[PDB]
Amino acid sequence: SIDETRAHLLLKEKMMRLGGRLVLNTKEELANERLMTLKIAEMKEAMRTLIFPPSMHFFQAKHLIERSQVFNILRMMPKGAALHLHDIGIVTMDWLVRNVTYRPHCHICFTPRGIMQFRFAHPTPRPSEKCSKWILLEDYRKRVQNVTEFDDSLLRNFTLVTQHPEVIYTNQNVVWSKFETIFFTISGLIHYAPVFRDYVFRSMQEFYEDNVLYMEIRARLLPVYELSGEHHDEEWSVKTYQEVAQKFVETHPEFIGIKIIYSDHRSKDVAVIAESIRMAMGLRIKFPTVVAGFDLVGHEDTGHSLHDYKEALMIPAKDGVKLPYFFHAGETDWQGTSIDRNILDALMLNTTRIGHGFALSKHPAVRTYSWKKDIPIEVCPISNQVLKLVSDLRNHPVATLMATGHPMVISSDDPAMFGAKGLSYDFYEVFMGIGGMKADLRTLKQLAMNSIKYSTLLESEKNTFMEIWKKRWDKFIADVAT
Amino acid sequence: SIDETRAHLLLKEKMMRLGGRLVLNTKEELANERLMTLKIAEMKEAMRTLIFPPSMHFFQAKHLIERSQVFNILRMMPKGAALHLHDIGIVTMDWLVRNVTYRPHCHICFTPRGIMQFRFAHPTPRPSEKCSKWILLEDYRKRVQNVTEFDDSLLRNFTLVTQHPEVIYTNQNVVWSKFETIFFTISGLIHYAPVFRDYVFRSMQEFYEDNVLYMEIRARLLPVYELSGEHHDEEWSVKTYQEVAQKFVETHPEFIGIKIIYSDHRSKDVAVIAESIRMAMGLRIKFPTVVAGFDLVGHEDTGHSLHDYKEALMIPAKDGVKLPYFFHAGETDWQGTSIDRNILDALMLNTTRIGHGFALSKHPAVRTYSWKKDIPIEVCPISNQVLKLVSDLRNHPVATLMATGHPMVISSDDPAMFGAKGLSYDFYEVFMGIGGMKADLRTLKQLAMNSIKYSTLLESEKNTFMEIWKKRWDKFIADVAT
Ligand SMILES: *[C@@H]1O[C@H](CO)[C@@H](O)[C@H](O)[C@H]1NC(C)=O
Ligand SMILES: *[C@@H]1O[C@H](CO)[C@@H](O)[C@H](O)[C@H]1NC(C)=O
Ligand SMILES: *[C@@H]1O[C@H](CO)[C@@H](O)[C@H](O)[C@H]1NC(C)=O
Ligand SMILES: *[C@@H]1O[C@H](CO)[C@@H](O)[C@H](O)[C@H]1NC(C)=O
Ligand SMILES: *[C@@H]1O[C@H](CO)[C@@H](O)[C@H](O)[C@H]1NC(C)=O
Ligand SMILES: *[C@H]1O[C@H](CO)[C@@H](O)[C@H](O)[C@H]1NC(C)=O
Ligand SMILES: [Zn+2]
Ligand SMILES: [Zn+2]
Repeated sequence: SIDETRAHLLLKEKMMRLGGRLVLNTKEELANERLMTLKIAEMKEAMRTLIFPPSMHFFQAKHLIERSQVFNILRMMPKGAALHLHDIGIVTMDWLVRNVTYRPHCHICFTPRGIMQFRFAHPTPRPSEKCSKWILLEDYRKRVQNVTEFDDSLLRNFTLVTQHPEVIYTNQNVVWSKFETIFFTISGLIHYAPVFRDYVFRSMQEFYEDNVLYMEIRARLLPVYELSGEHHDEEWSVKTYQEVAQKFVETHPEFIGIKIIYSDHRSKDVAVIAESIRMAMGLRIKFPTVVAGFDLVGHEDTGHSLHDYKEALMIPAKDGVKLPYFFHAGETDWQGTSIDRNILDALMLNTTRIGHGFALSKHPAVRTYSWKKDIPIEVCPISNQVLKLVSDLRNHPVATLMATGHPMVISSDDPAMFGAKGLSYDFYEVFMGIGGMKADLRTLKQLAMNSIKYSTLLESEKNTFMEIWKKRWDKFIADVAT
Repeated sequence: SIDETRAHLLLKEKMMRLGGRLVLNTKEELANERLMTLKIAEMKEAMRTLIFPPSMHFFQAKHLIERSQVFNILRMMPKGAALHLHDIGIVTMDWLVRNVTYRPHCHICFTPRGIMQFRFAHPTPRPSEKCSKWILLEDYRKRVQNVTEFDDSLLRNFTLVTQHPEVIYTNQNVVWSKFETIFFTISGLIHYAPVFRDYVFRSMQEFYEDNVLYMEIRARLLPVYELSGEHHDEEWSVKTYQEVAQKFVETHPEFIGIKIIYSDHRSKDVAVIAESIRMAMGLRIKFPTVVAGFDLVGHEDTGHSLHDYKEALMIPAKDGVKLPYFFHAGETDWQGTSIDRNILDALMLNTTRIGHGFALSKHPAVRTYSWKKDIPIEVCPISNQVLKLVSDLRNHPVATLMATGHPMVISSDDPAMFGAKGLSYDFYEVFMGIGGMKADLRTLKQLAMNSIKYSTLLESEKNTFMEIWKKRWDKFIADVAT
């Protein structure tokens, strides 16, 4: 009878963890048995040596994750949708260097502070205040002793990846300062119109290859420029995303496409943000099928709170309009402060999803409210480790939320800046590190289905997506089972 | 109405966090205002610079914590009782060096592998297999060219404290190896009878000075020895603890005293532990007023599970007797394994308190069960940081438990090994790091009161303890408010 009490507590936990109540068919039971055999063996070996990739910094863990048989299976898994991604962090940086900086008219410069920047131009742009002289990359490479090393030095400027990140990034402000500097550096490359088109297309190629069929992207929609010196506007960029995504779907018929969440930086004044909000409303009118809504991005600890922006964020409501929100909220180690209260405020503003919600488990009333309104968190484990929110992912606060089956989706945020690609590395971190040893095929299946459920697609489009994914899921299962 | 919802959610979180329903009188309201003002000021500054002691390693944080005005108030607070302590980690190591190692008849020696060892003896003992030459400290001392340097060498060998603990202790097995080696090395100093008596007395002096009035100690009851080489038994050490505590209470009449939880090491075979369990039952008959029960200690990740010991641990029930248990359980980063299942098994064995329960928040059925049977966890935050379970204490899993007011007590475990003293450093980590910015005077008062409630004292003794504590509390409140 105590023996029965113990059995009951274990079964209750089995049923309440994420995916616990899902029914597997006989072929799925076999796939589960095989995947769990490999997962348990990897875990046993990690317990012996303490070489456990989720407990190490991703920069040093990556090469080990790539050798994991569990990682190999996760790679093959149709993961559904990537719902939390930013515009310029979703394409492997190698291609920016090896392909893009080798294109005609590419110039490089270094600021007074010494920050690398790029510009496509003809003729050579004239010295400005941010650039003493621009140098044609073709000319520069004629003058360097070892081109291979020069190119690699460019690649090092384009990602946070480093040996000894504990020495290099001593605190969260330093890592954010480096992060932001990267966006500044690569921006002149990506926002040149022919590169912009090629970039958007390649990001779809990379996710498709990783068995991801739908992307929603937080996009700043900064001006895209031509050689002629002309700059385009926000509407042009949204049209271009739609056009490139339509082109990709033509040759990739199971790919669903992309939607855009227009975003602006949370360092900005409330009047400026009010203008972004009006722009968001207008963009929703012009492209109801492409623009999902609005979000505020940037370093959450040091920028403005959602409360600070109350008057701007209430505009759509004061005008009788629904503007969907996807707020980044609670991406912080602090508790009981104005920063983690952003989660409550995002919910009061009827957010559709919460970006990160890392602080959520410390707020049990907010957690309940979120659970009751079925508003998921978007969890990006690698991002949280790299930007120093938690050191060992076995301590990630989402573990507690996985154990009670809270609504969530997994995504990768800015994988290219961390040396990741698509969604698979992030799925490995959740499946192996955050969900513990008893996370199983039902966990994975639930996370994949959730990413379809919590997308902003029409219900009729979700049904179609679900049908496409179920067939991909069946082929995956067959492969793993045999 | 949306404004009202927001207010309700915050009020609910206010009422359900630990201590949230406690009613403060007007003098306590004033004390809380002053304490929270200083706490908010310290946190605001930490947020500006990111120099935040709970987020840093305690070895590097301590000098800043000692400068904190909040720490100064906590040192003054009557904290009630220390309920999770080990026998040889509770006296500042400085005294073991400056005082004990200068006592007549103290020898030092080195094992074949080079591990330092001590023995008090007269005359000098013969060379043995574990020691090839015992050398008197007085002899050894003049031979060195700087005796102040040799002394400091000893002090550095008696604690884990170091610069660059990330470099020195690269994993949990390494820190545990050094940890246990310290216990081996100091053991010969402390188990000589006159020192053993003096050690126990000084441990009470240190906690008393820190405004702690009662202690329960996990004690291995290792043989205590005389100059002649004679060894005493378990019964003798229990009688000695009772006698020394009685002596202390005689001149410190507000001090409640001590009790002993007999413990044995979890690396041992099940039959050997069955012998310890019979010993525990016998000690309980002989000393029902002094011996509270039994616990299993040692590195939990690498030793036997409670399940493995089921046969031994059921002996009292099979013999018709209640042996109270106080199990260390779930002191681990792993999840879904046999290690974190120790919490469930502790509870199935009717444990009175859980040591650590670090993994508890990841087990919601187990968490509910322990809440329903009112079984508390004993939280030792500095221990968990130093032994590498979590790097930033803002991420400590007990934060989630504090937010729902889960039953718990704070203790210090082995403060001497970490460079701590008494209970105040652990109370600072809980109040500033784990409980967040909103933890307040009610948080502190509840935890102090909890440590009386969850002690093993008779209800009539808890009543008397509460009366003594309340007088010290009122004086503390008057000081802080003025
Ligand atoms: C970035 O590139 C510059 C130019 O070659 C080089 O000086 C520097 O080492 C690179 N930065 C990093 C962090 O590798
Ligand atoms: C660069 O990439 C584009 C497609 O984005 C394509 O024109 C070409 O294959 C690449 N160039 C080279 C030299 O590989
Ligand atoms: C959220 O929904 C409520 C109920 O319809 C409404 O009163 C409020 O205006 C909405 N808020 C926003 C910011 O859209
Ligand atoms: C104490 O000295 C030993 C043996 O020389 C050394 O290896 C060990 O790391 C030291 N332990 C400490 C400083 O805790
Ligand atoms: C715990 O209590 C139950 C029910 O009274 C009893 O059956 C069991 O033997 C007890 N276990 C121990 C270890 O005392
Ligand atoms: C240290 O040892 C005891 C305390 O246990 C004390 O009575 C004695 O005075 C001290 N010895 C010295 C040399 O200060
Ligand atoms: Zn993001
Ligand atoms: Zn302990």
